Amino acid sequence: ARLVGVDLPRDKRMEIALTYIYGIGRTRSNEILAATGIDKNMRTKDLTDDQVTVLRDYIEGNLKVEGDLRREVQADIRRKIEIGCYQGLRHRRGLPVRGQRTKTNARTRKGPKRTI
Amino acid sequence: KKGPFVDDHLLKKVDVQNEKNTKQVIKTWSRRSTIIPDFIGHTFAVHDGRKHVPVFVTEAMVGHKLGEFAPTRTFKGH
Amino acid sequence: KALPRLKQRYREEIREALQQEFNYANVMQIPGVVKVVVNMGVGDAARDAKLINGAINDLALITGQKPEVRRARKSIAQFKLREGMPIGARVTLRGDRMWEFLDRLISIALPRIRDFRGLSPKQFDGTGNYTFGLNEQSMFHEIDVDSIDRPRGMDITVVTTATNDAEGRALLRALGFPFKE
Amino acid sequence: MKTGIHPEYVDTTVQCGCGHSFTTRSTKQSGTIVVEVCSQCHPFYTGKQKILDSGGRVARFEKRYG
RNA sequence: ACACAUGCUACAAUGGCCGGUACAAAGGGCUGCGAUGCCGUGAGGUGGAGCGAAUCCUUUCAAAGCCGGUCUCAGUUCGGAUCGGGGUCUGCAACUCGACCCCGUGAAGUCGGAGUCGCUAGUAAUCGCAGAUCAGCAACGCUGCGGUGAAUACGUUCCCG
Ligand SMILES: [Mg+2]
Ligand SMILES: [Mg+2]
Repeated sequence: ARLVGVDLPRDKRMEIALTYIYGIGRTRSNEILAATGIDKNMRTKDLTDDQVTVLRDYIEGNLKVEGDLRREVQADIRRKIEIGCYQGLRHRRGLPVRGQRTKTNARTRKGPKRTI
Repeated sequence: KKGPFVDDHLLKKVDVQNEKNTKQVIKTWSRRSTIIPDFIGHTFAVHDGRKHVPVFVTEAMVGHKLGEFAPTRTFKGH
Repeated sequence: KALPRLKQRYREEIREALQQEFNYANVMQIPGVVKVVVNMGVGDAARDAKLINGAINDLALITGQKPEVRRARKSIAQFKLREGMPIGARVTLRGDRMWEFLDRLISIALPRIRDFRGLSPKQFDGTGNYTFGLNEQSMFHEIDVDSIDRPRGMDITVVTTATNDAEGRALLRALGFPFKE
Repeated sequence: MKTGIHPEYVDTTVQCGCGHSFTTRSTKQSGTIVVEVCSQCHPFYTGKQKILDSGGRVARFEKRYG
């Protein structure tokens, strides 16, 4: 079925279905669905109308509904940006967050291998 | 999964060291790992191929090998 | 209600707090919010004449007023502009319409400033006037996420009758303006 | 104010997740608005957690073990 | 960051995902393959019946295809590179430097222009195999190598020998 605006799979384990979102991981999805009662075995195609309502109501208590996580993370980062902690100016200029490689590796955050 | 390489070459040395309870630099080409707590309290000599940099030891330090602190190169920007 | 919740709590709590903290030795000398102005910024002009109307509509449903547009006061060569072209909008609020806007802001928008971690208290002018910039757009629950087409940020500032900066700092502290040191 | 160049106005009840409720004026014609933050600064806890999240020397040591 | 090459992964409805599911062709084992079951979501770990073997071990031993649920033609649930972190593996040694599962970030590429190359009978494709070379893995290129199964044919004028 449809959700509050995010697209989910149809026959993937609920854990991976909810983890496909950019802001939710596997352990996060597991521990969030456990409290609501949606076991990781049942799929997304066999859910009920109330199973989505309860999920939405619970992902507002501890975690945040998809749109709410969207209106959390980016300005979380933007606040910690300068003059905030050093991690802010590390993330702004596209610098290794936790001190990853710069030249020999870590091309994922630096960009594509431009044909220069 | 806390059973990685034991580093016997350093284990024997730290054993003979704690048998006397001293804090001295263990002169050996040990650049493999310091996983077991028996390595805490003592100092060793990192052998990355070029030189060594001394550091202090304590108990809350668990999680890496002995050579992955500073690579064979140095990061200065310019 | 006769008076908004924000003004109702202010007139007594913040007034008495400011008085007891810095007794000015005379009534009507306590700093009080004068007016709050939101400036919707543009500058992609000369390349698209619809983003200005889009930003006007954005300011609409965010401030209960008709945003007034500002025209280019001077033509620039480096930055493509032209005298008389509409560049930027603004909405000024005061009285009940300012108090309601400020309370809705502090209660939803600031919490809606994505996972608000705080604000820098150094953003204060020499006469106790605060300013803060919303980066992308629509930090309120009035504009729909799907209707949002592209990020058109803005700035929001509050001007009061504060002689010094510490006065405005204490006023905002008494208010629901969280600061970080 | 002018005649009708501005949007309409009506009472508005803003209900949060933890159960808190506010009453104020706004432009939403629905009269009710669901929000995700109540009258409590979760910013405070977020900052209290992320000020601890920092630390690079402690991390290097915590990994060093030796 | 490259000029290039026998040339994987892919570009999707003749495709993908998961739970379940039958055959056989058919090498090797003395400092090794290694099962019922207990440990795990996974590389693996304490252990070891069997074993100089048409037995036991790679399990009674895969899949294309096969009967069911679905995505509805798109940089996506196909595609996995790279990256942070649990790490596993054999190695006194996996850090500059090997192989692997998993939590997450998720890139060029929408069947590739001028051109070039394999192929008439179980031939080239569409699912497969690895021993020794290693204690350890690049092994997806090799030395040996099973299965299902079509297309076309006026002649050496034409390029090459
Ligand atoms: Mg709340
Ligand atoms: Mg060898």
